[PDB]
Amino acid sequence: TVAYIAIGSNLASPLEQVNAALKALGDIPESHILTVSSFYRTPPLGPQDQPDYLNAAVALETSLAPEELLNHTQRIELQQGRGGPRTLDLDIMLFGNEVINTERLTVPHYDMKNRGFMLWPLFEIAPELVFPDGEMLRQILHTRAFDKLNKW
Ligand SMILES: [Cl-]
Ligand SMILES: [Cl-]
Ligand SMILES: [Cl-]
Ligand SMILES: [Mg+2]
Ligand SMILES: [Mg+2]
Ligand SMILES: [Mg+2]
Repeated sequence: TVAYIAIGSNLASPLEQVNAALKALGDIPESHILTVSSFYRTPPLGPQDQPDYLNAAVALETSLAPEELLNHTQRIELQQGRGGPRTLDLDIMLFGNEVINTERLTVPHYDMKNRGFMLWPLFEIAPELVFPDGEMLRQILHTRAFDKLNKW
């Protein structure tokens, strides 16, 4: 089943952690990477001085159940997120065609249609994607205004 996972990091030199998280995703049992997006830059959300955020998206083929995949993403955050919090965020955006509303997991990710830093890398790797409700990703990006984010 093809899962789409968002990756974010707020480090000034995020590549080692991001790359380690990507390697780790590929090494999840019964899973492998399909496609890795470009890495995008987004500005911070508070007034104090801090680095920009890196954001990306990955297509991961997996035979695991969604909650199983969640457990691995949380494991990788703990193992590879050395810098603290926001230094490595892994979020399941979409999982096959499945709609999930459990305790631990909501799929499609509950805010992703509102977040350019999710949708732009996703569109790079899945330009023809259609959401469970029928909305085309391309349409969302052309009807909503989302700043075109630059390459990291
Ligand atoms: Cl690992
Ligand atoms: Cl491990
Ligand atoms: Cl939807
Ligand atoms: Mg593998
Ligand atoms: Mg998260
Ligand atoms: Mg709508």
